[PDB]
Amino acid sequence: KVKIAVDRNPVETSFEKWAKPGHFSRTLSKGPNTTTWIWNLHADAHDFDSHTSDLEEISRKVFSAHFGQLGIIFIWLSGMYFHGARFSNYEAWLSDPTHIKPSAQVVWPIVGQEILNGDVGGGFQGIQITSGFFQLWRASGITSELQLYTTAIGGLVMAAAMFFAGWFHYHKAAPKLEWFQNVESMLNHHLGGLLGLGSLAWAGHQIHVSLPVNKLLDAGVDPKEIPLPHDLLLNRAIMADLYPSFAKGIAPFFTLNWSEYSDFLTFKGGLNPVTGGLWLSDTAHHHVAIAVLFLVAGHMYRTNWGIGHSMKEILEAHRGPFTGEGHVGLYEILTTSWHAQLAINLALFGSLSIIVAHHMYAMPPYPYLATDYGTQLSLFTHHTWIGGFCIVGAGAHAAIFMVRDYDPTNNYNNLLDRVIRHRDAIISHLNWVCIFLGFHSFGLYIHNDTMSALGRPQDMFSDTAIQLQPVFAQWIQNTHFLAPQLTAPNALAATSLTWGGDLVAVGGKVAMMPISLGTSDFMVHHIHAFTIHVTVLILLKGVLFARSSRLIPDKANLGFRFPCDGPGRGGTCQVSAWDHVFLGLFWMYNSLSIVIFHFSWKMQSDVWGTVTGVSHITGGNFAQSANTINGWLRDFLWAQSSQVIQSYGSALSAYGLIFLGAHFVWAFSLMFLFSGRGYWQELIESIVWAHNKLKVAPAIQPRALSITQGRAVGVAHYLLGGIATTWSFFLARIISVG
Amino acid sequence: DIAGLTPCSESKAYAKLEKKELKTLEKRLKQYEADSAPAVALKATMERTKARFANYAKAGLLCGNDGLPHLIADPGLALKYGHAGEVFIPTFGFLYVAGYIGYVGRQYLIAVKGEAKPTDKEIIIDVPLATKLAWQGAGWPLAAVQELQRGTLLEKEENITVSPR
Amino acid sequence: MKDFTTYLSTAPVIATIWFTFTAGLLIEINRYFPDPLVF
Amino acid sequence: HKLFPKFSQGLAQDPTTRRIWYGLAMAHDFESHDGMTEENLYQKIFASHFGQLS
Amino acid sequence: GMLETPVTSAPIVATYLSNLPAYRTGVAPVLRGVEIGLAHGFLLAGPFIKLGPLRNVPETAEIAGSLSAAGLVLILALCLSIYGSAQFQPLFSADGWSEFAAGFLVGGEAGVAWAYVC
Amino acid sequence: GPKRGSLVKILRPESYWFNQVGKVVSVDQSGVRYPVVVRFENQNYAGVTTNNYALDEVVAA
Amino acid sequence: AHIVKIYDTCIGCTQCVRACPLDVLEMVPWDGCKASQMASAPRTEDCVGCKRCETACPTDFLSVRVYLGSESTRSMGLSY
Amino acid sequence: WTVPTLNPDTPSPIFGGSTGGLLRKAQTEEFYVITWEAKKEQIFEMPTGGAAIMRQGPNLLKFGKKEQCLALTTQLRNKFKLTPCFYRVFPDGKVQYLHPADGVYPEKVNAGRVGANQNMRRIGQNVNPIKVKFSGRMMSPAEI
Ligand code: CLA
Ligand code: CLA
Ligand code: CLA
Ligand code: CLA
Ligand code: CLA
Ligand code: CLA
Ligand code: CLA
Ligand code: CLA
Repeated sequence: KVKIAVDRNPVETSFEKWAKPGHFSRTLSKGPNTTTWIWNLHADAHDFDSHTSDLEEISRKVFSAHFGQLGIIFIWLSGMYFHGARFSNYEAWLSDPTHIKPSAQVVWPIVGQEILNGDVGGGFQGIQITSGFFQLWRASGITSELQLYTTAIGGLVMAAAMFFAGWFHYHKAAPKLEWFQNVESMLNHHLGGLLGLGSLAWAGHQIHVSLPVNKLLDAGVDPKEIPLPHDLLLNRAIMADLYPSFAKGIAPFFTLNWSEYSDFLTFKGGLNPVTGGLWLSDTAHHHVAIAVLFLVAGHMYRTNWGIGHSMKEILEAHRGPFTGEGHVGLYEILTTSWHAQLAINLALFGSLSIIVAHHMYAMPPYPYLATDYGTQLSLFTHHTWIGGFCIVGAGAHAAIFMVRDYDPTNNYNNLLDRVIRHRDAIISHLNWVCIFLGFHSFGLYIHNDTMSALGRPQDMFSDTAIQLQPVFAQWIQNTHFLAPQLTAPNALAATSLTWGGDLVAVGGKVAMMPISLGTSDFMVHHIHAFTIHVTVLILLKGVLFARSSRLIPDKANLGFRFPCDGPGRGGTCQVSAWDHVFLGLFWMYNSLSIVIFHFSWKMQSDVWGTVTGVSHITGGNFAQSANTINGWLRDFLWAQSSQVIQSYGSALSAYGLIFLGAHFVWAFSLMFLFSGRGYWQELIESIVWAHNKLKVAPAIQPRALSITQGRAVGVAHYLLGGIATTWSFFLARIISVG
Repeated sequence: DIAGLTPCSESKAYAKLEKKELKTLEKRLKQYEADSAPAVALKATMERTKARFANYAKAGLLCGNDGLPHLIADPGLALKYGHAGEVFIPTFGFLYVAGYIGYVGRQYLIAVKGEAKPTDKEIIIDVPLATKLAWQGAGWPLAAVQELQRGTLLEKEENITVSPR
Repeated sequence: MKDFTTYLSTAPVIATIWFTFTAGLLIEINRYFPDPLVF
Repeated sequence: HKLFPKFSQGLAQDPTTRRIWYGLAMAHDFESHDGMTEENLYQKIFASHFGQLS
Repeated sequence: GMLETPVTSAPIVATYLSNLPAYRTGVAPVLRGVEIGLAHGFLLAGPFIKLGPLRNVPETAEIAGSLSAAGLVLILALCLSIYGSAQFQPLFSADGWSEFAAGFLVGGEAGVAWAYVC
Repeated sequence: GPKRGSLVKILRPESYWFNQVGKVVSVDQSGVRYPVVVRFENQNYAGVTTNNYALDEVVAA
Repeated sequence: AHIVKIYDTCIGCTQCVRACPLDVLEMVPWDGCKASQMASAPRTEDCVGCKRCETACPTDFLSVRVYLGSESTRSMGLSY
Repeated sequence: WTVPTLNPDTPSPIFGGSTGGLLRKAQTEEFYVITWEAKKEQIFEMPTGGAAIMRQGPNLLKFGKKEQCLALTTQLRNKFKLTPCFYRVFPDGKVQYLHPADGVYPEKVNAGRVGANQNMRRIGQNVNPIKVKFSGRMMSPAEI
């Protein structure tokens, strides 16, 4: 029986526990004796497993926490809309998108920082934004600042509702454990109601507001002169003036004569040629199809009536001869362990974000987006980074499950058990394939460097010497370009210009052209494969050996996060799964930095540029230069950092400052990464003596950071430094040459 | 003058840099309307630029061969040639405020060590006692030299040391 | 209310209030007295 | 066990690859070899300084 | 125990591994060496010819490829000899491994010489 | 030796609380080598606030 | 083999014994402390030098000390 | 109490076979063999990875190092309240009993034990490294 189950008034709303730091932990509620306490207080603040053993209380805590997160995000969205309405040039940009730079941040005139308010056009001065909100707002049909202001107030109201919902569902009416364990009902409601009704209501908004307003905006009529959306809902005769299908109403829908809705539910493909974005009619049909699909999908699992599937029965039904008991026991694991769920959801959520990056660069969904090169670079890079971080998190929480929640006396000869039982074979094969990939992928680059340096270019791996053509990718590309003719008859064009074909340009700039693939693309793709495989190796090794290894047979009893097991047995530093997350973080940074460099150079070289033929931003140097390390060093890094290094005295000077600052923070991380806390503790001893001499020794004893906190501080400053460096480089480059 | 440096009111590269910055600001200015907000902001920027160059030439700063103000850090040379307001008066101003902060922190520590929970007062600040010591710390150099002369500024050799001392 | 002022007496809250006061005092000084290099 | 390194039988009884690296890294630290006296120390230092000269 | 697997414990795989010359248990180490050398030198003659630095100069690509292959076979035979000198202090003995390394040298040079004719 | 509750001073040089002040808990009257039990208000690097000392390692100061 | 020593500041709390992952230490009769128990290290040939014993000891300073000496196959923790 | 003997015909726990098992150290140097008597049939965690059902009665497992046998001993002793003992086996067939070599577990005092490696002094009363220079080897000053 699926029903609402709630306990009344569990936790009194009181300011008492605000005044007692570390109340949540029996160890930390004793008070601070040394400085380590503070760090512990913040590190274990949200580790609810270390607070209680009771799954119900933990579940309630995570529920209200999620509400807090949603309220924060709503505050953030409210801020973006309010700043877009009050401190922007959005209307001016609407009147001239091709020659006005999107700006929605202005600085105050103090200490000379006023110079950052640059000439972005439209009679405005501010910081040019690259988040892409302007294109999203134009695509949604927003025309005035008033509507943005109203959206800001609405989002603030929703933030207040989310914080009230958090307080309410923790302190007043907090759900019971068997409410949270209704996973079949949760999937039904989220697949129907969330994704399904979400895309249904959005398709409603599109068909009724987006399509007419953007059709008029593409027609050329002044935005203020375009009818307001409520007049588009109210008087259907205007909707019939743009698309005569609307004259017949919803009569073709119920009578199944859906073909008459082909005015606004299309299958054109390609891009809008005057606008450089996907057709909103294609997007409307897409969201209608997505809606119907998800609402069908949301009626799959049995709840309070006989019909519907059961998750444990589907899992226990798939058993073979090679795997033994198969998927038995997995339902119990995924309905009692939050960390397993978090690992799965983080992996797929990160992967999904990377897919979002690729599909949004390749098939520009917003108008005047493809030619806002800064926005495209920013969006791709951003969502790729977010993706990578969520994948590393997935590996982390997988390992946390493996140490804290794994219990083999309910999990005995299972898929998980066999994985743990042949982990040596898995890791050794992954090891070998990583070394193989490293040798041949990186070795081609080193080979080319040597041959080019020795004056023998005919012996290189290139398009003119020893060729290594991406035959398979070229074949898939050609097939997808020829797809509208035979295997997709109702498609007018291909799904993306990059497959092949003509060229769509807007305002003299290239929106998208066919992307060619040669030896350089072969080499970078195998570099990507190598780095990804190594990252998977580290993380997977971390999760498979989290409990035990031949080195530490009882590693599980030492916890998930611990520094080592002493200098014996040769040395056991970084044996914990946490340390494997730490190394996977560095390798994830490596991989995604090479990925975004690939994207940046390739787009600036073979795609972007002006139309007179097409003059590219870097003239097409990718195909001959991206085969040597010196080529990346000179033609990419050195050449394209001109803009960042000479940005002083202009509006881009902040990117130079953050270039230097990011380099500094990156180097600053090396002190934590390369050293150890014994030295620092002894140094602190001397300093403590000096403070004792002058009666200024604190009652809370100064302690050097822990080993694991030294590693954490190290990797955090390392990531912040490197990522912010590439951020400043990218933004200054693409804003100046864009 | 000092070290072969010309005064900034006499330096030519100083006036050249002033004219160059005004030229950059008016090249940014000449692409707007007359009474618009970017025009008002850039005219306020030009006003502050002219006022800043007039104030630096007024104060008797020394410029080099590039037209930039140079500072003199020697007490007697700066007191002799009238450059005491750039290092000497700033260094005694800094020593006043830095010793203020240090003396207020030291008095807070000695005030909270004499209780049953010194660490609990270190985490959660006694705000009235902190404000009382913050207002009383204006006579910190007098109280500092008095604690120096009584021998109560220093702890004796009851300090913590290592076995080879 | 006693516990709310005890929470406001904690270290990061007072550090936030005090650095907001100090930074705002420096910002108002650099506004009304633009660009001081000497004296 | 093995011969190398001939100055340390604690390293010579090492069954691992640690023996090679620690025989390389401890070859010229004569004060902590097996059976090293003080006259032997000064004599090997004097001959080693001749080797550097050559 | 050891993990039971249809790759590690297949019958036809076990017979195929028993038929290869590293496992026949009763043939001479010289015969094992010459068979392993005739396999490996013949396969190693290839990429030095097709991809080496003289691959595009006619009439000399196969000569330099086979000559570099013979040099590599000599290096491999020296490696076998020092491995046997360090390891043992019929195939797993000092005399047997020295006969095996000499047989590998002879068979590898013969395989390279037969690949030059082919 | 010293009495319960009295303040003593530690002269063991390889101790964390050398040249510092603690409080006597108990003195064992057997033939134990280190009978003086002294608690300290601050903890060492191992998180311990109690150590045993000899008679010539404590001075009631 | 590593060098493990026990010093007379031991109070026979048995913490070091229950911390060793290799069973090297044991408690013997003694008369030097109130607990009438002292640690002893009769099997230092199996000691790897992990120093869990030193972590478990409450005394200041340590009453058990591990001096990393010459490595063997047992002290390196090798299963191969 | 007398020293027990190894029965090689003791039934092993129910286990499908891991990759973390024995290696050539078991054939060339030594391998260690653990034995306990169980009260009921119950799943435990193998220290080399995976789950295993123990049999009711005697059980027998062989590991590669001593720490694996201590980890299984600690698991079977703290979680299941059992009394195991693990031996040392050489490829000749030589059997060396240990843990508990006294018969009583070392975490409690027993008469008859002789204290080894006990310095009867403090740690601050060690000599300086100048006093032990030019011996036959490296010496820490705590060796004397
Ligand atoms: C406004 C009235 C109010 C009051 C008096 C309380 C009081 C309490 N809550 Mg409740 N609760 C409330 C509203 C309130 N809550 C709201 C709005 C939510 C949804 C978030 C919750 C959800 C909730 C959960 C899940 C839990 C509590 C718990 C508690 C108890 C202890 C927590 C504590 O003392 O740390 C006080 C914490 C803070 C003062 C820090 C707030 C952190 C904010 C939310 C994060 C956002 C800051 C933001 C990111 C800015 C950062 C900028 C930059 C520097 C990064 C205490 C009785 C806990 C408990 O009962 O344990 C036994 C517990 O687990 N509350
Ligand atoms: C959520 C993200 C977000 C971010 C990053 C920004 C960022 C900015 N805003 Mg925007 N804004 C936002 C959301 C955001 N805003 C929202 C949701 C609204 C509607 C309420 C606004 C309405 C708004 C206006 C009207 C203005 C800005 C302005 C600014 C700029 C300067 C801010 C400043 O100096 O304030 C002043 C600094 C302070 C008030 C510091 C005091 C902090 C206190 C002391 C902390 C005390 C700690 C306490 C426990 C926690 C806070 C509790 C809270 C209830 C007070 C800065 C770019 C200004 C601007 O753009 O100028 C051109 C401006 O005029 N914002
Ligand atoms: C069809 C109804 C429905 C909808 C739309 C949702 C939607 C959501 N649930 Mg789910 N939930 C449902 C039924 C539903 N739930 C049922 C029946 C159960 C019990 C089996 C759960 C148990 C559950 C748990 C344990 C959690 C969620 C969470 C979430 C949020 C995921 C965050 C996100 O990406 O959304 C995008 C964000 C939005 C779309 C914002 C709009 C949200 C508003 C409130 C509309 C959603 C409708 C809402 C359910 C109606 C509430 C009415 C209320 C006044 C009584 C999302 C808002 C997670 C969460 O974040 O909690 C805070 C979470 O931890 N749900
Ligand atoms: C999912 C979101 C969504 C929403 C909200 C709408 C809404 C609408 N569509 Mg649209 N439509 C959609 C998706 C959506 N559509 C999609 C996906 C397609 C493609 C197939 C279309 C294709 C389409 C066409 C071709 C047309 C519409 C039309 C309409 C309008 C009239 C429909 C109607 O008569 O419904 C039936 C009436 C109701 C459902 C009434 C609602 C119930 C009321 C509010 C209850 C009130 C009860 C309460 C007690 C009384 C108030 C008391 C209070 C004052 C105190 C309406 C604004 C028509 C139009 O006007 O176009 C401009 C039209 O011609 N739609
Ligand atoms: C650029 C510096 C650098 C290099 C060369 C390496 C190299 C490697 N890392 Mg390391 N890593 C690095 C930075 C680097 N890392 C940093 C900064 C960290 C700290 C975050 C790490 C942390 C780390 C982790 C956690 C892991 C690695 C692993 C590896 C190995 C991957 C396997 C492989 O591809 O083999 C191929 C070898 C190469 C690509 C090296 C260059 C080979 C050249 C080009 C050809 C060799 C022929 C040579 C020229 C002949 C010389 C002859 C001469 C001696 C006479 C590889 C040796 C992984 C591993 O070992 O698992 C498989 C692994 O898991 N590293
Ligand atoms: C940090 C170290 C330092 C150094 C390297 C200098 C360097 C100098 N001092 Mg300065 N000064 C300093 C700190 C320093 N000062 C401090 C802390 C005070 C406050 C006590 C002064 C107060 C002071 C006065 C009143 C005068 C100088 C002068 C000078 C210049 C020549 C001095 C000389 O020839 O004697 C050798 C240098 C030293 C012994 C170093 C210590 C300087 C002492 C404190 C003063 C020496 C003054 C000198 C005897 C008078 C020379 C008269 C001149 C006309 C020849 C020389 C550039 C003189 C000047 O203006 O020349 C143009 C001068 O009249 N200084
Ligand atoms: C002036 C003459 C001199 C003499 C006679 C000595 C003698 C000694 N030193 Mg001292 N020392 C010296 C100068 C000297 N040192 C200098 C210049 C440095 C700074 C580098 C040091 C820093 C130093 C340290 C930190 C230590 C010693 C130690 C020692 C003792 C043992 C050395 C040993 O066995 O290691 C054998 C040496 C090696 C195996 C060297 C390995 C190779 C090194 C890392 C350089 C690798 C770079 C490589 C060659 C580059 C190739 C590039 C490629 C592309 C071509 C011996 C008493 C050790 C000691 O006393 O222990 C208690 C010890 O720990 N020395
Ligand atoms: C690792 C990547 C890599 C690759 C693929 C190459 C490839 C090449 N190099 Mg380059 N080289 C490299 C790295 C690499 N190099 C690096 C890092 C350096 C600097 C140290 C150089 C410096 C260099 C120089 C100076 C020269 C070359 C040359 C060459 C060419 C011929 C080499 C040769 O004849 O070897 C012989 C080839 C083999 C022995 C092949 C062995 C590998 C086999 C195929 C593996 C088989 C596995 C099989 C599938 C398993 C089946 C199992 C089953 C039977 C059971 C060839 C194109 C030569 C040239 O002229 O360039 C055109 C040349 O003069 N290289």
